[PDB]
Amino acid sequence: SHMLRPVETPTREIKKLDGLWAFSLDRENCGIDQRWWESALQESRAIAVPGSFNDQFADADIRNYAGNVWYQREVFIPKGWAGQRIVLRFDAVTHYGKVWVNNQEVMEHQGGYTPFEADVTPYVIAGKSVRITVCVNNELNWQTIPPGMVITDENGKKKQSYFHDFFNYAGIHRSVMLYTTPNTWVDDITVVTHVAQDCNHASVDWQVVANGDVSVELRDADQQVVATGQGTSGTLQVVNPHLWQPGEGYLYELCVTAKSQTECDIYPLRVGIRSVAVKGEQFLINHKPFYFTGFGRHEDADLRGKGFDNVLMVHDHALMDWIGANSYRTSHYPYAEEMLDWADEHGIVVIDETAAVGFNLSLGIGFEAGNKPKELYSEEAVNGETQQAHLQAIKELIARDKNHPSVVMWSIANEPDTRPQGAREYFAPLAEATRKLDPTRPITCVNVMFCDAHTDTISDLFDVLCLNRYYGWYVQSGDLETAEKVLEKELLAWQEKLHQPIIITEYGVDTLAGLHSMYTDMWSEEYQCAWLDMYHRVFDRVSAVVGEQVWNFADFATSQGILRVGGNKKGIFTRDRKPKSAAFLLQKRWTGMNFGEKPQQGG
Amino acid sequence: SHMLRPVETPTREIKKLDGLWAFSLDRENCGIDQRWWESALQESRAIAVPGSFNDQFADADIRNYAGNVWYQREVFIPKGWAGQRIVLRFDAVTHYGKVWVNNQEVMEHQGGYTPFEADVTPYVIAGKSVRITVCVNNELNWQTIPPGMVITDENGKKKQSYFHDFFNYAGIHRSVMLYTTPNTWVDDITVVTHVAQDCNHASVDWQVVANGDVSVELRDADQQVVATGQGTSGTLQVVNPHLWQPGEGYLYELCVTAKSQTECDIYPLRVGIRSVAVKGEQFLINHKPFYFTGFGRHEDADLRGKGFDNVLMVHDHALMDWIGANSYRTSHYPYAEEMLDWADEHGIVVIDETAAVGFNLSLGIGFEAGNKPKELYSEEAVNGETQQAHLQAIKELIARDKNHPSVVMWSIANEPDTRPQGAREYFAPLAEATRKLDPTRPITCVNVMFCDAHTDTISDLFDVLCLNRYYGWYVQSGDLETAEKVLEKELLAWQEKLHQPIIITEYGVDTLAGLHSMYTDMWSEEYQCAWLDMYHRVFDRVSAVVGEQVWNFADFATSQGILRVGGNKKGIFTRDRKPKSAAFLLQKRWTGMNFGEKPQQGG
Ligand SMILES: COc1cccc(NC(=S)N(CCO)Cc2cc3cc(C)c(C)cc3[nH]c2=O)c1
Ligand SMILES: COc1cccc(NC(=S)N(CCO)Cc2cc3cc(C)c(C)cc3[nH]c2=O)c1
Repeated sequence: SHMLRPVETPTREIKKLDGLWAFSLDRENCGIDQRWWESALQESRAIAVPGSFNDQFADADIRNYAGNVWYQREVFIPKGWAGQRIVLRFDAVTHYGKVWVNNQEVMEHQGGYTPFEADVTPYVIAGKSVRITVCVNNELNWQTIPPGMVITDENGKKKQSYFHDFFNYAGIHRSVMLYTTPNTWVDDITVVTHVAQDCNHASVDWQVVANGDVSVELRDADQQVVATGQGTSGTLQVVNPHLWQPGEGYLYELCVTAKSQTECDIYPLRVGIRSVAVKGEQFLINHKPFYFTGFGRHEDADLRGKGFDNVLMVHDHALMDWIGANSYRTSHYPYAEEMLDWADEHGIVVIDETAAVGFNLSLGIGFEAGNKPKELYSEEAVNGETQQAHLQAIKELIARDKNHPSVVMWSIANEPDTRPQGAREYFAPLAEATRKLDPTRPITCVNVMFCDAHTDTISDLFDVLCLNRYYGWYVQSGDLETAEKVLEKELLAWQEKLHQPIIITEYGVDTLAGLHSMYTDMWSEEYQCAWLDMYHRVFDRVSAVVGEQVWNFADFATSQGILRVGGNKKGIFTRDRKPKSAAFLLQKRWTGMNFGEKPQQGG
Repeated sequence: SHMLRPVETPTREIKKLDGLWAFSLDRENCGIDQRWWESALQESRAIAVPGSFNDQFADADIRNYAGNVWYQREVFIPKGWAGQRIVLRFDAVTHYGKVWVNNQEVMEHQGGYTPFEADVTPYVIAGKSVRITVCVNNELNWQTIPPGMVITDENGKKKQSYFHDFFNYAGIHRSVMLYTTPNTWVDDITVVTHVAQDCNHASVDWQVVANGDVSVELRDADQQVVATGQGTSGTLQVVNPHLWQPGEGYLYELCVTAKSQTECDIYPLRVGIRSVAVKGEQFLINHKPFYFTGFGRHEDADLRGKGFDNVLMVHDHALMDWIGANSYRTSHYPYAEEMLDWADEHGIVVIDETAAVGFNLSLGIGFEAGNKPKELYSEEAVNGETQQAHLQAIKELIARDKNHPSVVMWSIANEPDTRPQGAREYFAPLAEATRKLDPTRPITCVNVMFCDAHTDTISDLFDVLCLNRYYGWYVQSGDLETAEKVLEKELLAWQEKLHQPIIITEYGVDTLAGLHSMYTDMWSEEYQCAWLDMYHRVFDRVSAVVGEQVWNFADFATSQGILRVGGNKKGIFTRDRKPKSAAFLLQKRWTGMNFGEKPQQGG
């Protein structure tokens, strides 16, 4: 369906993020049968929203729980909301939600990183209290967007396994809200900026609408009406403009009016005049040779999970700004939109990514019981549904982020195994369909190191080359000397194979803060520094390398294992954001360069 | 008396350092009355020598023990030792030892950092076993060289307090040995190298001798006899030579022969042709403008105490060599001679220091019960004995180290309070007497920051200016900005006051390895780096500054207190010798310079 980011004019919101809700586990899965949502959850306790449920209670049994949990809370609908449109919206519900307003089932959602909403006017009465009950599921299976497998034990209980690193946080991770609309209402919008050698340029509106006529007006930074359009379906305004750029990120505001003889609906959609596409081995934003810096990130932090948080947000960006990141990627799931609004506002370049992670079964590291399906693409394991579920996941992200100028690229998935058979048959359609959803931006699929330049059957189908590489770490462990060869050899081997522009979307080594070594070896701070030094030395000797993003901005939490010391320790910063000695090395390189500019194959 | 470093030709040793001795505490102090040394200590256990007794057992009760402890062990005297001179030697016994060979009291010593020996021939029989019993005392009082105070509690037990930082380790910290001499024997030697504008030069022998005639011969590096002298009392040989220098440290060997008609005694005394003295604001070794780098060190390490250790020794020097130290100081006590032999051999410059530390009562940091004597120099507190005990401590160090070329300076004490009254009356005699013991080297007394350039009543009496300064740390805590002013202001204020050459013998900040901060504040690694940066920026803007030695090479152990987090954390390295991020900053500065060379008031 249609997603529009709420803002506040002929519409206003009660955020329900007001944190404390009633909470409970349903270890018997008797909750739907016993119709829990008709009265107050019993045996509950306070929980905060937004945040993951897992770590709020310091309890392993809750942390590793799998199945359904219940959220409940009450809330007076504002008196002024008349006969108006009342709309309940969740920015995310991690993995799956079902919603009961008093007794009315109003909503259902699968996907954990994108919004869903419903018109609730008929079971609500403005000026009165209404119960809100949410049922939340955190289970993953094969047609799910990260896939996974729930093993039920003989003894009654579930237990989740899956194929990615990062830990399976679940819950209401983002803002909920009740919001208000006129019965005339904008409900969809799309916008495209074309650029021309940097002198002048044009933007297209298209806009689905609740019944009404659209006056479309584009405003200055200073609110001077410099673009006007008529029509409820389409326009193009060719004004000679001020562009969205990386150092600075200028933005226009396109108000959107939908009219009836009774009503009016007014919408400001921030807009960045920017063009994105690839030319040969170059990446082009406003027809310029960019160079990417920054990291893969996660939504992870002590206590809250992947739960959204303003302070955290403000601090991390301060940190990225300081250290010279111009860009980052939404590692392995759609992030809360606020990050993107900030990126636009601040001109930060974003490779936007779907939750399609862990399609891979070789990854890995198993001393344990094998199964585990034999064929990756099978009706058993990655199947028809799964391509369809996956398709739907790509719609939504694009539905949400097409209008965010900061997004210069889409990412279809991260590290799928492309050595098994259906791997090109699975990936070709979605690659086509992606561009049929948005042809304004290039599209990639992020590449695991064992589908290497001679074995990977999928890369031509995409526009840019996104590599995750560990050459001294998982292989050649500890050996910078031979690691540098393999890496360059393999970067050159990609350059000729595909003659595409190359970005390393993951390069990094586990490092324990405070571990220091005169022998400069694995897990030491010094080693991280030497290893990043080297990867760097090597992108300076390759023309096709136009992007660099460090494995992890900060240490995050993982599934429990032998290869993870209390989590992934590959952060430049610790989880509480204290900088490892490598923050200061990246500091120099990233602020020493010219903005958006590769070195002189040296410096 | 006379000290000569054993080496092995007409003399040979059984080191008795063979570690495991029998050990016990004497909590009743009934040990001498009950004549423990007549039979095997009872209720004993194995202990290793050399090492401190305190930490070998992981026991707090033994670690904090005060009083007498007993060492005992047996050892066959070598058959070949005939009617020869048999000589028992201890390189150190920390604080005080008394020694019983079977029942014969052979020895007594107060001082913990210098050798003492005795002729044991008459109570020993070559080819047989003999008991060795040592009584060791670790108590400090006012006439002791570090001074201190033992409070006996009402309940029966002692408890030591004292006035220095470093922890009161005690025990047999260095090699013991039985050694052999002919009845003709060299027993004393002294040597002085004069240098002349770098073309040619002369060395004086003087030598006390067991009865016999001395042939004195100086050899090449390659054992070619290039200097010869006759006389059992004095010579000078003027040969045109190859000098002892800091980068490289060349050495000659002067054999020493003492003759009888029955016997011959042969002694090689390594000799470095080098001149040391001050000229104006310059420090001169072989008439050159030196610049000092390196640290204050301690004899401290996990498990062993201040006990000597070859591996430790080899590793630390590797570390100093790597990081650019050309020099160091024997912080607050005479070190094991092996360090000095190594320094000569490797050309490393050494400010040699006595155990005279803690003369100061203002230092400090007391929330607790005051007393504590009112007048520092009094018959109560630092008194006539104390100047005499102190005098004796200076003899011995000079007795031991006069022949070590690596020692370019003597240090009389460290951080005494010179604001109370007797402070110039106490210090003037020893300053005079020092030069009457060795006029070949300059002499200093190390200066605490609160006897500052306007208040310190003692500095003219010495040759070089040795300052310990903490300007952002103990005062101006955390404030590099104002700390830099005070420091420079106070360095200039010294330069004019005395127009002597200045060395900072202590500059450093407590730093926890692994503590990282974006705010670059106290106890963080980054702070240490900024603070050392700054002290440095400031010696580059002062002409009189010709020496820099970092507070601590590595973290050491201290007395328990509120200001010490498991010890002094001011090491560039942790106690297990892992480098803090500041090892790499000092690295650059120390190897970036020209050898022995201050920068161009810049670089
Ligand atoms: C199931 O969730 C978990 C749990 C714990 C660890 C991981 N590891 C992950 S995601 N990575 C991917 C790094 O981008 C490490 C990894 C690399 C790897 C490389 C090669 C060349 C081979 C042959 C096998 C490999 N196996 C691996 O596991 C995943
Ligand atoms: C008794 O054994 C201990 C136990 C614990 C700590 C110490 N501290 C020592 S030796 N230092 C000397 C540093 O070279 C720190 C120290 C500095 C200081 C400076 C000023 C200006 C004043 C007024 C008072 C001060 N007091 C101090 O204690 C000694």
